[PDB]
Amino acid sequence: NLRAKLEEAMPIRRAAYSIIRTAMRAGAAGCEVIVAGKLRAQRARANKFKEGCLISTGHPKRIFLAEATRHIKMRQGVIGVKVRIYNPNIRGAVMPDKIEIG
Amino acid sequence: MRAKWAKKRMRKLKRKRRHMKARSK
Amino acid sequence: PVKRRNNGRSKYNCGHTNIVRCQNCHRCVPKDKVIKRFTIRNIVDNTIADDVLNACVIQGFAIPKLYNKVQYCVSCSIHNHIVRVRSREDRKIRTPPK
Amino acid sequence: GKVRTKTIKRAARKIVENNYESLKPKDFQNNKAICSKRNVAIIPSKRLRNKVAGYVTTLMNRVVKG
RNA sequence: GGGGACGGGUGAAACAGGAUGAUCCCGCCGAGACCGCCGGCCGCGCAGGCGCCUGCCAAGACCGCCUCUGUCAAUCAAGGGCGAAGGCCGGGGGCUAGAAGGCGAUCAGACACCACCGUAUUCCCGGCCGUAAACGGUGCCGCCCCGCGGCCGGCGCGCGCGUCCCGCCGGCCGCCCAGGGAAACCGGGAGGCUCCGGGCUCUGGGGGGAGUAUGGCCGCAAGGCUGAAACUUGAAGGCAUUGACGGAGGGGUACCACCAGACGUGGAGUCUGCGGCUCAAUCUGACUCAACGCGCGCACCUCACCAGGCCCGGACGCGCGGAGGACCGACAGCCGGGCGCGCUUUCGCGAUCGCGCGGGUGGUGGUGCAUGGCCGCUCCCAGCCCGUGGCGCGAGCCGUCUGCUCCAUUGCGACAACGAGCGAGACCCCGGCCGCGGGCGCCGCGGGACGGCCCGCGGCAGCGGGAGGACGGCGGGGCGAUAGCAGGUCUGUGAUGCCCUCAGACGCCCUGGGCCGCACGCGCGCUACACUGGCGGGGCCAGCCGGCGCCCGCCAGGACGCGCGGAGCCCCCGCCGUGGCCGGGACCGCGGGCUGGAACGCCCCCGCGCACCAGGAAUGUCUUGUAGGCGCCCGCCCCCACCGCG
Repeated sequence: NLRAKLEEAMPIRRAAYSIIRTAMRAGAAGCEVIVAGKLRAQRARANKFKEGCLISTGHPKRIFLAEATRHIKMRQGVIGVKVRIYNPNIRGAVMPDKIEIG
Repeated sequence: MRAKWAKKRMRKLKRKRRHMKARSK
Repeated sequence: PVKRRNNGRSKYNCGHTNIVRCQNCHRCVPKDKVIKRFTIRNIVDNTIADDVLNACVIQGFAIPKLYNKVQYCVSCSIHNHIVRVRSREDRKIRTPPK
Repeated sequence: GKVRTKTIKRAARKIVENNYESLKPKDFQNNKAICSKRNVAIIPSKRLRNKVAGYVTTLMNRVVKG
């Protein structure tokens, strides 16, 4: 979805928050969008957009955090979009740190 | 000390100029 | 900005102070701005004091102390760690610490 | 040696705030049994549950003197 | 006078000094400066300034007062005097430092800093000069203005009474509530001011040009004081706040640091990579950590490079051509390593198409400094944020703390902060131990260990010790924040922008060669230098996880089979006996084999027995099943490990 809106010439931060909101609506604790490439300039900069908490370390990253890289070939060269969604709660395993406490 | 060094440079130009006016009186 | 009210010197009700020289640098420094730490030490090191004290054939003579006022220029003082560059908060402290 | 982390620490107080009589001053197994009562205190992993209990045992020991 | 070899100097030095005896020590002596330590949030002076001892002279502020006068006052162009240092003039003086000068070391060059010698000067008297960051960067006189201090000089009060105490006046000051200010800050003002008016003088009006030009005045001069314009320009500047740096101060921490030890390397031979060298080509990246057994085995392929030689496998689309004939094939001989490649020849062949134009597809081609992706590194670290409040006019800070604890931003404690998050940890993997269920094969799920307990020392987090227990205080790994960086890779890819080479090709194949060439210098290794060892036989033994039989062969291996099996070190006994020796196996002369299409690759066997007798300046890695020692397996592979991963 991000790859389509980027080839549709949408301002990148507008689209990135649109993808973030489509995972924010879905109940993900956070979503991290990284767009890297020659974004309008010869120099390459990576525009990281993030909303809500995401986790990056240990085994719960393999389970709770999903990731997706697409090599969208923009005209100037090739950009790379990486969408990552963090779903804290799934039907099976639960966070090995989160202590509920009654 | 660029201000003190500018004044000295100004002075060594004004003394030269004062000498040149004295040649023609 | 003005770093210190004192201006780095203790001059009060005066326009001129007697010049002194850094013991290390030899820079002329007005008496008010000099670091001025007085030291009273012992003529020989403590490590040699025991052996010298045993050596003396006199009945009760202690190793006689050496008194010198070391006066240092600002640069000589910061390089030789006599005084330290402090934060704007601790710069005000005046009591001798440690 | 082993320094308790904020999860292993805040939860221990929350357990001694809610429960007083159930845990005892030098009773790791009892402190591990109270902290293991399913929904009343839920700590995934015995390693975290054991560590919580040890800090509860230390906190319970502290409160009994004063 | 003494006594004896160097002394100075420095960051290290070097030029000077010293048997003409220096330095050093003492006894003296001359000269000229200088007034130490006491010496200050001391004091005095109009400022500049002021510090030996005595004597003298004139003054000065402060204070006290029921003394005198009676506004005699405040500030001030013009005008007068004073005015650090340096300088100048006419004399004196000449010790010390020391602008200039010269010099030794530097460094590319320093002529500079640093060392040495040194003239003016420094110092005195008589004049000049008239400048200083001449500062509190704050004119002067006057008023009210909030506490808490210190010092200073008078004066008075209390008290038995001491350099006590409380005040008063005057000076020097610190901290500061309001108040102010763009803040810094100031509050004995920079307060009482947009709510703007006590009095007097001075000065400024964006940055430069320029304190220049010119005229004047002044000076012996140097120069002072006064003082433009033409012209140029979008900022210059103030004070704060985040960062980024520092050749700054602290704290902290880590065997990629050290300590205490270990086992090393650097010294030899070789193995492999790197530079250079040499070439037809020696294809290339990578050059501190964070290039260099690195881009997981180069006879061929790989292979990108060289010497040659085929081949369209140029798609689609249009204009023309061609079917009795588009296009390519071919025997034999020549030529050519060889190929119907070409050539002689004369046969085939069947629109899969030719040609012109466009327009492709492919390229281990370039550019990683156009890029995606992925790794390295900072990071074998511990930071990174947010919501609400507090403080700021704000940028913002606080939280996230100069204390303690930790392995850790790991927690405690203090505290305008209070709670959360991410990273840390937890988690995941394997291991030791107990149980359960199963069992072609030990392999599935559950417990267990938590600084729990005990003794100290601690508010504390914890800091040592003691057991009990497979297991003890982060077991041996995976994962890895926020940011990054012109790290590395276009040569891993149907990842890619751009130049796209595009047919006598940089495509794609085949052969031959190189990538392994070697006056040399280096990195990772291996094998050594032996008697804690080599050499013979005798036991025995693993784990990652694991095939063998039989016959022929000294072997290496080969033939023919079947369904299956395992190290060295070490130990035990002989032997050699300090000899470069049976230590060491480098080089080289036969051979016998292997794997392949083909050795140049490897193995084996009989010679041949090099250096090296423990490694210089240096440099590495390491804390218990550890270092080291010893083998084994796999990775890649036709063959082959001195490598890597186990």
